[PDB]
Amino acid sequence: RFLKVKNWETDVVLTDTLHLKSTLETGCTEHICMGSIMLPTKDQLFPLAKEFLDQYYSSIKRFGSKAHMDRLEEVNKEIESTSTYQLKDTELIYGAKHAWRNASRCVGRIQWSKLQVFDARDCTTAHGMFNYICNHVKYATNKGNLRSAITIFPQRTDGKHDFRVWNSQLIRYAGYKQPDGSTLGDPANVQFTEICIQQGWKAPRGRFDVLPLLLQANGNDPELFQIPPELVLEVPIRHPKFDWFKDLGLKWYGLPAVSNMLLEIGGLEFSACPFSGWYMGTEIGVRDYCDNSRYNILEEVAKKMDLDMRKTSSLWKDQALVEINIAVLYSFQSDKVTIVDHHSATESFIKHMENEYRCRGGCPADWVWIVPPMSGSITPVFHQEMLNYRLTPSFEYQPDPWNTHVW
Amino acid sequence: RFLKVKNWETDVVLTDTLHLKSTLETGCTEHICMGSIMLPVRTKDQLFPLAKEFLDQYYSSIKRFGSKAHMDRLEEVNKEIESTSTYQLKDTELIYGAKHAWRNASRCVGRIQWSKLQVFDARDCTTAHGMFNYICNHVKYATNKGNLRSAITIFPQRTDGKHDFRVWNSQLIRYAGYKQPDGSTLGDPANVQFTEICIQQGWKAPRGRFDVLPLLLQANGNDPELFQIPPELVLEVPIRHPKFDWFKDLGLKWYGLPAVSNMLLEIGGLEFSACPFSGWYMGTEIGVRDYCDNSRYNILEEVAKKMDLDMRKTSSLWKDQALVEINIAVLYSFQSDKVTIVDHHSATESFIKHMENEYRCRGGCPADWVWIVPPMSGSITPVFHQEMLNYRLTPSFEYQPDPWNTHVWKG
Ligand code: HEM
Ligand code: HEM
Ligand SMILES: Fc1cccc(CCCNCc2ccnc(-n3ccnc3)n2)c1
Ligand SMILES: Fc1cccc(CCCNCc2ccnc(-n3ccnc3)n2)c1
Ligand SMILES: C[C@H](O)[C@H](O)[C@H]1CNc2nc(N)[nH]c(=O)c2N1
Ligand SMILES: C[C@H](O)[C@H](O)[C@H]1CNc2nc(N)[nH]c(=O)c2N1
Ligand SMILES: [Zn+2]
Repeated sequence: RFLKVKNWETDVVLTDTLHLKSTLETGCTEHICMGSIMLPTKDQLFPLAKEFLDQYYSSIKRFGSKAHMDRLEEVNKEIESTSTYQLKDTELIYGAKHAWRNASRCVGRIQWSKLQVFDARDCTTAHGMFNYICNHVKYATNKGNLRSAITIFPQRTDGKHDFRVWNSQLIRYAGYKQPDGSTLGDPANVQFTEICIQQGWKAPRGRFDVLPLLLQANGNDPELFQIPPELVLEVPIRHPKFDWFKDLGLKWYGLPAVSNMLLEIGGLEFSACPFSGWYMGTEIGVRDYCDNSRYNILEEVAKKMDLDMRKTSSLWKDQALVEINIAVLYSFQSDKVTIVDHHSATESFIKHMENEYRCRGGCPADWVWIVPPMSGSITPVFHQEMLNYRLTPSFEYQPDPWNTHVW
Repeated sequence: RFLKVKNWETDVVLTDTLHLKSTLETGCTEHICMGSIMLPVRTKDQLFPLAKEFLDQYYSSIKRFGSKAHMDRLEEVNKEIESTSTYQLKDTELIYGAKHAWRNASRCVGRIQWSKLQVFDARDCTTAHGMFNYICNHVKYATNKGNLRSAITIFPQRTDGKHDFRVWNSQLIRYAGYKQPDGSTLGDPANVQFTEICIQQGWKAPRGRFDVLPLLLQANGNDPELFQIPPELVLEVPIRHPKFDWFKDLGLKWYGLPAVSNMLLEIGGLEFSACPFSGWYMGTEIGVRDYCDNSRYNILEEVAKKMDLDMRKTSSLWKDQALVEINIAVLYSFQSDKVTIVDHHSATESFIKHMENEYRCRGGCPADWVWIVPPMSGSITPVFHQEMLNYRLTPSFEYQPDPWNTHVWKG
């Protein structure tokens, strides 16, 4: 019931008690750990509401107060008659920040409390959704000095009138499969691209074509909009030593913005709730560029560096990997766009973990996702034991809309 | 209940039925995953189920299940337990046992090799001098002049837990660490505690950076005793770099034989508290962990200095840059001296092939992702992208408290 976590590099030991408030289930049992699986009513709703308001009022040191009880009273009256309820602005802001505080896979949470929340609960059409999105984009980008943000569309009601952004990120490159057999652009988005096309996009069939938003308001069929090109800040990728690197033709976008998740606050589900912060270098250099089923550029880069590609034991992949990643960080920094390296970012998260241990009594964390996908054991998080559990409010995954949407 | 795992790079889906035979706990619940936590005298009562269980598997594997030979063996072990309270394994069962414990070891990336394991039965051993002699033969046979061979040596099982055989070293071969009065450490910081024990026990420490430690051996519950492995039996490799000539001048070497001496082998309820096993190194255990952990030799600084990297800001990735070089140097040194070693690309690829095979033949392969994924270049190895189920099968290797915490001193 009172669990310990040890850092094997510093012997610091922390006691986790927050896990005792674990609301949701893990996937794991005593018989089987699922630690590495990517994805494992009026009655229901009032307890969720109560648990949330309870934390809310606790956080502002008004727990058990007249104002606390009146709010419970009030939400309760509202569910009873209306079968749902609405969050006070303040509660919505606290909900969103805590959804982020609680994301056990996010290395960037030392930042959790400076989230800028944009309430779009008055939005009613896709055209409004488009407008709210562009403002989020522009506000967050901030000419390269990026700032965290979330934009929250109306909550689910009867599930026939959902708001959804069909893109998985606000900004992503398209993907086109050739007769030639291979793939042009991002193989991650091949399917979504086809939906853009079957829904009418005029794709320019290039390697780095920013996708159009496919927006769905109030259960309606989704509609297409291009993001003002001038709002999509991009970085050309150069190397500070290899002059030939620029010839590889590589750019990435500055603004990482997840748009397919579902935000759950005290029982309510915001199914369109795009959020954004800023990149840790490896996300692009290691994952986007080098994943075999992504841009997969390792072999091309290794060749330019003239490494012995005959045998895996030369570590040519490893050499190239490092250079690619130096070139990402370098390019963002030169163009003055916010980026964090995996050393600095994992070290922040260790400071953050202790804070949270000390102030909250814990910090749910998923080691499989927090350890960077290169140089693992030389970042501190590698030596850090982590307990993973599910707290609410939370961001959750949800099925891709082309499987659910009744046309 | 079927369970599916997915590879996110290739889209292969596998189906695990094996986890259905899992008995031991994991440390997780529906409300907590302890997947990144390093760590989680037996009655008649418990013992027969565990024996029966094991012997049904043994007999299945040899296609003799339900044979007269199967029945009689149950019969025999049965009587033996309630009369002597324990029992003795046949040779073939001990072998099968040892093999399966490796096969079941979810944190071992080397398991494609599980069926080629040389088992040495030291169950007739009775003294520490006998243990030393057994261990020497193991080192020499496994080393095989650099052409390394997997092996394990099995000392007698626990009885009342007052008579245990233990190897006090955590590995048969490892380097001394010496904390200095100024606060620094000479040699391997990981072994400072054990080193002090050895000194206290009578070892004259040379006090250099790469001093092979004396074996410290306990037989039959007795206080343990110091022996030096004959240096001629200890294969070592000097570390140099194919292109950097200043690399040799760092003074690095490592030993060739990775040999775990501190674990507990459980087979049909029997506990073998001394059971050193050895394979061959994946390059990263040395290049990444031993050399580059901050809590170990911690050489990144000095290596990056010599490559004259920009060390003023971590976003140079000078750490990552030195790290590749060191690992290249290790793989190159070993290969050049014809001492067996495997790089992490090659090791993880073989492991994926093993794991698929296991699903097809055995209906599963328990695997610990946190441990299987290498500690550099995680995502450019195919294991990163592999979903794994982790669960505990017997026979298995278990952890056990360090013997100096538990041993009753005789005097
Ligand atoms: C401030 C800079 C931020 C950094 C450096 C950062 C870093 C990361 C990283 C590296 C991951 C793993 C994602 C991957 O490998 O695809 C991640 C996941 C995540 N982050 Fe962040 N993050 C930041 C901001 C935010 C914000 C503003 C939110 C929400 C308001 C958020 C919520 C999450 C969630 C929910 C995940 C898990 C996503 C999933 O399961 O696919 N993060 N973060
Ligand atoms: C044949 C060559 C082998 C290779 C390349 C290999 C590779 C590895 C590696 C890299 C680890 C993680 C090491 C660490 O980080 O401490 C490991 C762990 C392990 N291996 Fe092997 N292994 C081999 C042979 C064996 C053998 C012969 C056995 C037993 C018969 C074995 C049983 C284990 C066990 C039980 C662990 C887990 C150790 C722990 O929990 O501390 N391996 N193996
Ligand atoms: F194919 C998949 C199915 C489900 C999850 C997956 C991994 C999530 C990848 N997206 C996470 C992501 C992407 C960009 N940016 C962020 N981000 C930005 C700030 N914090 C997180 N996060 C792949
Ligand atoms: F400080 C610690 C406490 C508990 C475990 C730890 C790491 C396990 C290190 N031993 C694993 C190891 C070492 C050498 N060789 C092998 N090996 C050989 C074959 N299979 C594994 N394994 C550190
Ligand atoms: C199978 C495994 O769960 C999967 O590859 C995970 C591993 N760790 C990860 N870690 C991060 N940060 N992001 C990811 O997408 C993944 N993928
Ligand atoms: C806390 C964490 O579990 C610990 O650092 C683990 C992580 N993965 C590992 N993986 C291997 N192979 N060996 C290790 O010692 C560790 N250490
Ligand atoms: Zn688990």
